[PDB]
Parts: sequence; structure tokens; C-alpha cells
Amino acid sequence: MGKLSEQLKHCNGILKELLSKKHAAYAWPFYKPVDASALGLHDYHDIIKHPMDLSTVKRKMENRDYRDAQEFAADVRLMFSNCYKYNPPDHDVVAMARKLQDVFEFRYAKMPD
Ligand SMILES: CC(=O)N1c2ccc(C3=CCNCC3)cc2N(Cc2ccccc2CO)C[C@@H]1C1CC1
Repeated sequence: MGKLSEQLKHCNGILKELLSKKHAAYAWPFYKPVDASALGLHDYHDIIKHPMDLSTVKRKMENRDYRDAQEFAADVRLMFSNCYKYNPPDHDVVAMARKLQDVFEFRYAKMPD
């Protein structure tokens, strides 16, 4: 019933959509934390100080870590920003990030208030 609750319901709906099969073709790189060691990315944690991914956002939502929509959105955008910072702009993953961020931003804009 509360404003913060309702807005976080909207955030949770968005999160569910981002993780859904509908968007899997471009969402998959963002499902789990970047495993720098697995991918041979030995500079990743020197360049990306605050890693983020959708599983972490999900855990934080489930743990009631996010106190408002703004805090949730900051993590989702951090995830995209990290991708844009680390990868060259012509990399496949950047195109995927842009597409998933489009999904995010347009639905986030429909926030109840
Ligand atoms: C999230 C993120 O920035 N990354 C990213 C994150 C996760 C994963 C994987 C997830 C599941 N297992 C396979 C790899 C792969 C990437 N890639 C590689 C990747 C992405 C998409 C298409 C093709 C490739 C191959 O060049 C890039 C980048 C990394 C350079 C930071």
C-alpha cells in the first residue's frame, strides 16, 4: 500500500522481466557476476571497482536491501555502466547492454507516483 512498497513492486516486476526468456538473447551476459578469472580478464577488477549483475540485484531485492526505487535503479545502471566502461564500444556485449538498458529505462519510466 505504501509508496516505497508500490514503487519497489514495479522495480521487482522490471527485474523479473530482465531475467525472463523474452530478453534472454541479449540479457544472458548480465545474469551472473563477471568471472574475471574464468574469462582471463586479469584487469577487470582494477578497472571495475563495483561489479554488478542481475543475480546480485535479485539477491538484494529479496533481502530487502533496496529501500527505494532509486537505489535499485542505481545498481541496474551501474551494471550497464561497468559494461560500457570495460568493453570497447563496438563489442557485441555493448550492443546487448544497450538493448537491455532500453528495456529497463522505458519500463522504469512507467513508475507509479
Ligand atoms: C558482462 C560483460 O561485460 N561481459 C561478459 C559477461 C559474462 C560473460 C559470460 C557469461 C556466461 N558464461 C560465458 C561468458 C561474457 C561476457 N563477455 C563476453 C561476450 C559477451 C557477449 C557476447 C560475446 C562475448 C564473447 O566475447 C564480455 C564482457 C566481459 C569482458 C567483461
